[PDB]
Formats: sequence, C-alpha cells, structure tokens
Amino acid sequence: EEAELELLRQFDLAWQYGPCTGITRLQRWCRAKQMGLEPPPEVWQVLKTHPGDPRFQCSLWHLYPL
Amino acid sequence: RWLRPTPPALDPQTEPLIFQQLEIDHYVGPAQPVSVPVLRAFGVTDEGFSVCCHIHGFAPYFYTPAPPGFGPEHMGDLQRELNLAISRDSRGGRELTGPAVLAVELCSRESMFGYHGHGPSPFLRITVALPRLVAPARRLLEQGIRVAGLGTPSFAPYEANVDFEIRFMVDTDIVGCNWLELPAGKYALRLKEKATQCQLEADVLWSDVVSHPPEGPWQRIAPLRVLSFDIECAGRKGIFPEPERDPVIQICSLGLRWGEPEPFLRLALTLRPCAPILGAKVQSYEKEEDLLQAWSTFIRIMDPDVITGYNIQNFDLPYLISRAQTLKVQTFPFLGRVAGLCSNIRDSSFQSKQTGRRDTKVVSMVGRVQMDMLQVLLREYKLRSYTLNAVSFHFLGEHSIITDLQNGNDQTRRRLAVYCLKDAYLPLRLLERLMVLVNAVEMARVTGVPLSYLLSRGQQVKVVSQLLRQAMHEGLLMPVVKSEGGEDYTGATVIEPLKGYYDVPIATLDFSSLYPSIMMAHNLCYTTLLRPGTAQKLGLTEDQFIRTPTGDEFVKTSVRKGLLPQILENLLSARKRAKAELAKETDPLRRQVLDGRQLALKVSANSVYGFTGAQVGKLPCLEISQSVTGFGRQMIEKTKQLVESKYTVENGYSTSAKVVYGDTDSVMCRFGVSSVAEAMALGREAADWVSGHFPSPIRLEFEKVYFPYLLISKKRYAGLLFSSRPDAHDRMDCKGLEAVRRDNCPLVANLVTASLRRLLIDRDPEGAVAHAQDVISDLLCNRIDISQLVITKELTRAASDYAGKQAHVELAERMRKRDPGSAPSLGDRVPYVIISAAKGVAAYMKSEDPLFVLEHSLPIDTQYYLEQQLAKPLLRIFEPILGEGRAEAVLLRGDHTRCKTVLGLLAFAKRRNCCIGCRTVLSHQGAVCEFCQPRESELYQKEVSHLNALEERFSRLWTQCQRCQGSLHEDVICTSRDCPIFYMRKKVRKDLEDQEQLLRRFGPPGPEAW
DNA sequence: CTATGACCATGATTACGAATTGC
DNA sequence: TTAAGCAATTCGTAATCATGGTCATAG
Ligand SMILES: Cc1cn([C@H]2C[C@H](O)[C@@H](COP(=O)(O)OP(=O)(O)OP(=O)(O)O)O2)c(=O)[nH]c1=O
Ligand code: SF4
Ligand SMILES: [Zn+2]
Repeated sequence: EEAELELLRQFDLAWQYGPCTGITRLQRWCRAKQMGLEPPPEVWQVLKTHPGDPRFQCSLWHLYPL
Repeated sequence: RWLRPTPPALDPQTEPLIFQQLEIDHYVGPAQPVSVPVLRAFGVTDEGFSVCCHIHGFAPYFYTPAPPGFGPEHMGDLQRELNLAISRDSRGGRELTGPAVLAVELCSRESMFGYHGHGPSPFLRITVALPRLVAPARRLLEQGIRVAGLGTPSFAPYEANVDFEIRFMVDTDIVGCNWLELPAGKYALRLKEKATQCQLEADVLWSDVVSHPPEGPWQRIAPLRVLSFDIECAGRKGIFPEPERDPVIQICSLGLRWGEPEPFLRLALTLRPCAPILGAKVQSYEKEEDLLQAWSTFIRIMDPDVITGYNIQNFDLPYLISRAQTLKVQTFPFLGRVAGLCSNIRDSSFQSKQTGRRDTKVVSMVGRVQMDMLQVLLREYKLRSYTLNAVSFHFLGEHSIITDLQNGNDQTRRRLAVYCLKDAYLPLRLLERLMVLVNAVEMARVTGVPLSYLLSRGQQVKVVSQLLRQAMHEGLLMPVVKSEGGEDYTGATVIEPLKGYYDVPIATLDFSSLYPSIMMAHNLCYTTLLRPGTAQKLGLTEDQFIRTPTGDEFVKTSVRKGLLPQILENLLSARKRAKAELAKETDPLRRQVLDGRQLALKVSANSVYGFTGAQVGKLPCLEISQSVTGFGRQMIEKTKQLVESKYTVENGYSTSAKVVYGDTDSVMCRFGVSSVAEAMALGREAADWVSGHFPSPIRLEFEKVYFPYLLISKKRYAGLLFSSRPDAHDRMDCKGLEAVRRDNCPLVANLVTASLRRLLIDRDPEGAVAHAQDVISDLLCNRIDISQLVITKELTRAASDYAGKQAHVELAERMRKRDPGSAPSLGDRVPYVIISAAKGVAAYMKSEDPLFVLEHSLPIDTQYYLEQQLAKPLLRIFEPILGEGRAEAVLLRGDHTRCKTVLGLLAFAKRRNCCIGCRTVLSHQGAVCEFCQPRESELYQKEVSHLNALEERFSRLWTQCQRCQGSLHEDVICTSRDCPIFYMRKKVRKDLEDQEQLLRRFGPPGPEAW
C-alpha cells in the first residue's frame, strides 16, 4: 500500500489500453486482454488480493460529475 | 527568442531621430552637465528599434499673486523672498523648504473664475528645484511663516498646482503616443554610458525636441510588440493555490508584431519532460528555479512593448514574485527596462459612482505597459458574468484534475500544454477583435493624457488636461476652490404619461447633444460668469449679457469667448467624424464597436458638463449646472406646447395631435393616422419646423415611429421600430423592462421577451396565454433546468451590506469547508439559487451556491419562484390590454395548471410499488391494477413514446461535448458552470435510469440466452 | 358549572435601505 | 492623496397595529 496506489494510477492513464472513465478497472483489464494489446500481470495481482474496496476497484475520477 | 533588428549607422551630427513614445518617467539624478530631476522617454522607431531618451533641465513651478505692499515690487524683497531667514525661530519656516532655488519672477496674468475685466495683474512665478518640495512649501507659505521683512503678509493663495509630467506635456505640446523628433547636432548618443537596456540611447536638452501633431502622415502607428502569457499551478484537493506550497508547473507565451494578421512567436515552458507540439517550441527542466530563470531571460531578450493577459495583475505576477522569493532565486524580479531595479507588489483602490469600487494590486515595470483585459471589460461593459468562458461565448462562441495530468505521463502533459496555450491565445483575439488598442491610442491623442492613465484614473484628469491646454493660449491661471459641502440642485423634468396600449403610430422627436449645445450657444463658462455686482453700475443689458431661469447673468459673445465652448466643439467634431466613418460598415459586430467608439466620445463630452457640478472634485461652479438644467426644462415644455398647439383640426390638418410622453430630451407625439408613411412625413415636417426657434447648433430631429406602443410607467415602455417604410421593421424596443435588467432569473426575462414577441408581432393573446401556461406547468412538474433559476447580485462595499441583511452577502460570508481561499471579494458578482425550507421570515436563509446544490442535490422552492419571481412582472404586462378579468384569466390559467404538481430519514425507504393506471399502492410487483388490468396494451403504448424521446435527448447532448472538446477518441472533462451543456447532460442519465426501470415492470419481449 | 375580559399568538400596513437602469 | 451629475422604480426585512382562541377565575 502507497506503492500499489500509484501502479493503478499509472495503469489508468496509459493511452494504449483505452479511454476509460466510465467503467470499472478490471473490466478494462479484461477488455485489453481479449484484444491482447499487452496487459501487464501486476495490475491483475493487486485486484485479487483485495476485496471490493472502492479505492482499488474504481477509476480515478469515479467521483467528479463528468 | 527572436531579437530586434540591429541599429546600423546612425550618426548624430548629420542625422535626426524620429521615434514614437510610449511611456514617460521621472528620475532624480546625478551626472549633471557641467537640474536634478531628469525625464525618461521610451519609444520605438519607424522600423522597430527601441529608443530610450534622457531629457535634462526642467524644474516644477507654480504661481502666486504679488501682495500690494512695498515688498514684491522691489527687487531687494524679491531676492529676500529667495533668501532664508537666519533666525532660530524660523526652523519651522526655512528648513523643510530651506536653500532651494524657488527664485523670483514677475509676470502679468489673470485668474480664471468669473469675469472682472480684460485687464491683467502682476503675479509671482515661483520655481522649485524638486517636485517633492512643492508639498512642504505649500505647508510653509500658507500656514507657515511669511513674515520676511514685510514683503508678503499672509496669506496669498497658491494657483496651478498640477502634476509634473502633465506640466511637461502641457508645456511642450506633446500628447499620448506622439511622434517626437531630435534634430541634427542636438543629441548625443554616447554621452550616456548604458544604464538601461535599449538599443539607441540619446541624451538631449528639453528645448531641442520637436513634436509632430498627429494628422496627415503623422497618424500612423509603429510596429509594437505584444506579449500574452498564462501559468499553471498544481494544488491540493479542496485547497485553492497558495504561493508558499504550490509549485508553478507551466508557463505559456504568445507574441506578435502589431499589424500582422498572425503571431510570430509561440513558446511553452514545462517542468517535466513533454511531447512535441507542431507550431511551437517546447523546453523542459527538472527544477522550478531553471523555469523561472528561463522565463526572465526570455522576457529580457524579446523585450516587449505591451504585456496583456486575463487576470494577470491579481493572480499571475504576484504568484510568480512570491514563488521566486520563497525558493531563493535572486535574479528573478528584475523584469523592467532599467538594469538595476527590482519589482514590488503594491495595493491600490479606485472608487466612483459610475463603476463602483475596486481594489487591485499593481506590480512595477518601468518602460513596459500593462493591459489586463479583465479590467478593460469591467470598466467598459455591463454584463452578467465576467468569466473568460462567458465573455468568449458572448463575443466569439464557445484544479485537482490538473495535478494528476501532471503526475502521469508525457502525453497527458502535452494535453495540458495545448490547453494552456489556447488559454494564453484567447485574450489576443479579444484585444484585436474588439478594437481596444486603436481606441486607446485615439483617446490618448484626443485628450492629451498618457497611455497608462486610461487604465488607472477617471474622467477628471482628462478635462483638467484639456482646460490647461486651452488656458495657456490667452494667459489665465486656475484657482483652487474646495468646499465641503454644498447642496443639491434640481435635475431634469419628466412629463406625465397617458399610460396603456397604443395601436396608432407615435413619432419620436428629440434633441441631439443637448447639454453641450446649451453650453455652446448661450456662451456659458467659468471665465464669463458675471458676479451679481460687477454689472453695476454699468447699465448695458441688451446684447452684452443674458439672464437664465435660475437667475444668473452671463456676458454675450461680443465681449468674450469661453473656454468650455471650444473644448466641447473639438469633442463634438471628433464624434461626428467617428459617426461619418460608422455610416459605411456592413458587418454587425464591427458596426457595434464603432458605435462603442462614438458612445465613448459622447460620454466624454457629457462628463465635461458633469465636471462643473461635482462638489467633491477640483473646481465646482453649481451656478452653471443650474443654468443648464433650467434651459433644458424650458426648452422641452416649449417643444410640447408647440407640437400640440400647431397641428390641429381647425388649422387644416386632419386630427389634433396629443403628446403622450416626454423624458428630458425626447417627445413622443401621437399623430392620429394609422399609415406609417403619413406619420413619417408629418413627423419629419414637425421636427424640421420646431427646430427653427433656437440658436444654433440647437436642432430637433425625427428618430423613429413606434407601431404598436406599450407604456407601463415612467422609464418603462416597449414598442416596434421603424427606420424607413420599405425597410419594414427593425426590432423591438424594451426600455427599462424585465428583459434587460440583471437582478432576475433567465426564465423570467425569456418569458417576458417571448410574451412580447407573441403579443406584438403576431398579435395573438391565446398563444401567449398557452405559452405562459406551459412555462408555469413545466415549472411545477419539475422539468426546468437550473440554468434558468440562477440569480446574481453584486457584492459592494461591506458596511452598507452590514446595515441590512441580504441573501448574497450571507452566501459569500459563509465560507465553505472545502476552500477558505476562494470566495467572492468586493466588487464581483455572487450567483445563487433559492432552495425550499420552512423559515418563511427570511429568504436569506434559503440561498445556496449552484455547484453545491448540484453535488448535494437540494430541492427547489417552486412556490417562491411562482409567486415572487414570475407573477408580478406578468401582471404588469398583461393587464393594460384587458381589464381585471385578465388578472383572473392568468390566475385561472394558473388554476387549471396549478393542480398538476410533481413530488437522514430518507435512507430508511420502503419503496412501495404503485399501479400505473390509477395510483393504488398494493402488494406484489406487477405494474397494472386488477380493476385496470384489461386496458394494458394502451398503458404500455403510453410511456414507450416517452422512453423513445428520452433516448433521443441523451444522444444529441453527449456527442456535442465531443465536438466542443475537439477529440472523438478521449474522455470529456469540462465542468464549465457557465455552459448549459453541463448539468443538462447530468439529469437525462437519471431520467433514462428511472424510465428504463419502469418498463421492466412489464416482462421482457423475448428470451436472450438462445 | 358557567360570563367576562386579560393574555398569547398570528397576520396586514408602513418605512427605509439596497440595487439597478434611463436621461 | 483620490473620486463626472440627477430622477425614478422595484423588492425584502424589521417594526407597528389589528384581531381571534384559549383560559382563568369570580358568580
Ligand atoms: C446618457 C447621459 C445623458 N446626460 C444628459 C446630457 C445630455 O445632453 C442629455 C440627453 O441625454 P442623451 O440623449 O442620452 O445624450 P445626447 O442627447 O447628448 O446625445 P445623442 O442624442 O446623440 O444620443 O442627457 C448626462 O448628463 N450624462 C449621461 O450620461
Ligand atoms: S458541458 Fe459540453 S458542451 Fe457544455 S461547455 Fe462543456 S464540453 Fe462544451
Ligand atoms: Zn389500477
């Protein structure tokens, strides 16, 4: 923790995985894996050792009335 | 980056200098030629080199009458006035003045105020060494000691104490933004070892210069250099940025030469490594010290003339200065032209009854000129919101996210830089499109004040300047009268209306430039005001003086010519030339900006008259003001008597006309015919007929024909506008009504405009009733956007708003938990909406910020908006066409439509289902009721045509943001509170969320797993 | 157990300041 | 040391004044 919260914030702004501020984080991870762009096997291995926490399993701007 | 061209081959003993000045400056100096105040003048050549000019040998002075004794006509006492008193008790009278070369001079002059005769009198001219010694001398010659050998017994008053640079410019006939010439052999370039940073540095004596009056070929403008910039900072969540914790991360700059239709420089300086942008240079640094140093070096090397931006004074420059002070970078705050001078932040305030009161900071830059476009908008224009988005929509047509666009990758930083460059580009487009700078240069040339005074001062320095420039040509001196305080006088008359609705044409006749032509054609001035005794015992009344309705006597023009007639005549010709230029444009926005130019010149001419009556001012003469408004009242009642008396049934005409209205310059006479051609013909005959009963330039003129007409009260009416006949109609006129004020809701102003449209153009009251019914019904059914509900009010001086409790003051002074560092200040506008509660004693307890009621979802008081905002303007407008059954008709229109209203503990819901047909709560989830079960195909048919229309509204809105943003492949981030698009795109998601779930009460129309 | 006016409570009228626009 | 004028209409809040519903106790 506090290092796992920057890896996800770095996965969320890389443009080669998609334009993602409307959906979940694991849905975008599996969308890129289907098309197989290059999802890395570390943004998966922190979404498995946690429960349904809203500060891991949510996009950066999931507040913010946009 | 790009440098100025190289000054090749100037030789001073053969060649002159011809350059155009921008700024002047005062400077107390050593290195005297073998006075101490020497003058600086900065400017540009006809090619583009930068020229500093040092001017020597000038010292301030004033005048004082020589008292009638044996002293000031005897040279021993003149030089004894120069000589100091060596006594011990004269330490209060010869120290703070001390040994200064005040000197003694004898001259024959006159005082301005009044008319005593054509004969002058001896005055003493007193020079002083320094400009910062005329204040203690004034404190030592009037209330100080003037016992000096009995030469000047106390007291003799001081006359013509004015400003130093203004006295220089009045002396040598140099005006703002003028062409200046140093002749051959008069100037020395290498006499001044370089202390400033310009290219050519001359060193001239103050009698060598030649001033060219701007006219003919001397009416050009040199190629100046204009810069605009913008900055970005990275803040915390909630917390507004603070110059001791939040770094400056990006600076972006645009630069152009004036006269060329595109820029030539486009630079962006960032603080992490970035990605390239086509059309601009990009440099990157790993520390902020390098970024601030790089910007200071660029601003020294490019060396711009003018610096613009948007809110750069109150946000950008002091943030940069404080941030450079915190990080210990010594070489930043030297931004000016003088090589050894650092810059400093200093507060200032301005207040008037015309613009209100505003408090600004200033930052010192010598040589360079500042034009914040926000202050120009706030001074000239009266708008509803003053945000960059709001004025860019009105004229053209468009913090915590940024901190994670900067802590990310380099394409995010490239997106941030493109956003910042668009921000830094918008005020240039506004400056060149609105004709700001051309009008500022013409104002400085017509009035004679510098170019920095049109952003800091009011309308007094300009009329003082023009009066002094006209006073040197006949030899008069101005006095100092100051009084606190006189009384008011009686203003203008308004004629009593015949209120109602008219449907026969009324023609408008008015006088053009009324008060300046009164002051012109009856020879009224300071310098020809006759005191009550000095007529006596001469008895010549006829054609030597006249008498006014307030009571004064004023000398005819066969003896004197006043000074205010000539200043007014110059201003009137300048406005006439501006209108003659405006009569040949075809573009609409260009036509209104030339209208803005001529409006400014008419405001200047009327502020000449308003100077006289200002008892808190510099020279008031309320006798003149009273004579002006007395002549106004007399002439308008003359107009009304004449118009209603001549064209009558016995005088061969058709119908005796009757005046329905008149307001101090205009007359709205109702003629009787219902043919617009015959009304126009008789109205032109009437205007030209009545004008032949006056001196000149007094003239009455036809202006319009209203058909139909609607008169509600004093200063409240409406009508439809005819300019010609085959030019059928132009537009509506809404004088005073609820559609042009800014104290209300957009909903109410829109309803008033649409009602007058349906009522005056189509003449259908039934569509008007149906329209107002639909507006009220959609109000009560909760389908009206919250853009239409926002009220704005101006937060003025804090003590008047201490005196009585208001709504906007209560919202502003109540801070937020998120941000006690961004809140309304004095002078701005506070927006709010009114929510529903049960505290009926106070409408100042129900007000809330629009963004707070957005994010926290508070309900709206529809009864407040129904009975307090809407109802009474409608009862103003709709009554005069009918009786009081019309009040009952709209309150019954309401009554058929008032019966249709839409609706901690809120979490503990039960969510009772309800029958879609007859609204009966019942156990189970099926949509239909057992009694209303058959009629179900019709109840499914009903409401799927509602889902169908919500689907069509989702798609038109959420793809409009993609075209306003620019991109089709990346996310939208725009929470622009002045866009209707925002929060209208938020509610359709919830309407669709609700209406989709109501149709799943019905089963599915098929399987889905096959 | 029952008249009478004294007592609390709620609504109609006036006054004045603030805001903004027309000449 | 610094500042162009007056006329008029509209709306909100507190204070002033009118009037009825309870009630409390003397008959
Ligand atoms: C607008 C305005 C008018 N007035 C006075 C002076 C004017 O002579 C008188 C008439 O008002 P206006 O009709 O507004 O101005 P005007 O008649 O001088 O010029 P024009 O007809 O070309 O538009 O009202 C002022 O004193 N100060 C002002 O700001
Ligand atoms: S909400 Fe959409 S349409 Fe409105 S300003 Fe923002 S981007 Fe433009
Ligand atoms: Zn039912």
